Amino acid sequence: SSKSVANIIRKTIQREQNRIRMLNQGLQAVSFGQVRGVRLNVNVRESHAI
Amino acid sequence: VERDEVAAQKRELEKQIERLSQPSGAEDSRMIALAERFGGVLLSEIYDD
Amino acid sequence: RLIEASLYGGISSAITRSLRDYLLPENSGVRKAFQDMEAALRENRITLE
Repeated sequence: SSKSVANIIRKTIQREQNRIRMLNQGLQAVSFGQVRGVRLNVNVRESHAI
Repeated sequence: VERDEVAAQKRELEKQIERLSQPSGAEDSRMIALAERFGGVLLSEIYDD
Repeated sequence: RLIEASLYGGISSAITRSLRDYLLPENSGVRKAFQDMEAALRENRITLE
């Protein structure tokens, strides 16, 4: 019930954010014309954060 | 008698299935709360992958 | 979609639309606990109908 569900959801979210952050680093400093880097921006929706 | 015996098998099957369910199938009745009441993590969950 | 988008080149429209569907794996742990806990009610409701 309650808190434990929130904790498993939070840990899953945290793990996904971290893995994305690791993938994200391999793409730093890639030169394509005037583009110099690429990222996958991950964010949490407010209506679900509250 | 046949009806009741098959019922016993079905009950055993559901209980067996249920043990493997969640969250990382274990003795979930108390273990999840026991996992958070200390600053720890369930070992079976560490070996999920 | 992946292969042909690579073949022709460019920022694929379809990949861009469904980005979460491509980049995130689906996790069962959060769900199956509640499907099993929910089971008794589901069967009862269906029986009543």
